[PDB]
Amino acid sequence: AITADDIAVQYPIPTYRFIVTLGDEQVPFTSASGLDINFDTIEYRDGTG
Amino acid sequence: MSTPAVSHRFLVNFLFNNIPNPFDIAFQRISGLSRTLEVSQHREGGENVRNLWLAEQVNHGSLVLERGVMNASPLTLQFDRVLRRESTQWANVVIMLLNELSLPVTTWTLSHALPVRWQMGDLDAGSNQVLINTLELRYQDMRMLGVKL
Repeated sequence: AITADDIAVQYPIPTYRFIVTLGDEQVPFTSASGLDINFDTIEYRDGTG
Repeated sequence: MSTPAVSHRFLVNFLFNNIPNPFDIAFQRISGLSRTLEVSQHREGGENVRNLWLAEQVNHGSLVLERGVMNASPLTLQFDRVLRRESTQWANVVIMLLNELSLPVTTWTLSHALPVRWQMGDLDAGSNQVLINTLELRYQDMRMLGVKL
């Protein structure tokens, strides 16, 4: 007994159903990848540790 | 033909007059001994096709030594005295390569070497290296010996 209104809140989301709005229109695509958020890194060491 | 000499085994012996015992110190990076004769070119009047080189004066190089910062030896205590100007003693240095067994194949035998320069390595927070200090001597004469001249 899980009553699929609970699946819409608790279970994860699959990748195969997606829409891509590109500007003022929707275009049907097959794949979509590369939407990362990547940072650089700054360091500093001194002689005391 | 006999095999040439590689350059990663070497002993150095020092003999000062302050210090009663001759001591032997391991180094990392003995630089290399040069010996130039210092000719000069003369130009003759009617001769335009040959050259004329006239011998003058033999110039010797310098003995640059490198080793890590280790415990105080009788040589780093001796550069400390000369560079504080408490003594001006100089030493007879014997440098020799070793073959596979133990045997000295070439010997370089410097005379009246004077400590003239100390140079400390860099202190860096990300470095991963041994603190190497650089020592440098000026000698008067040089006389190479051995069977592999």
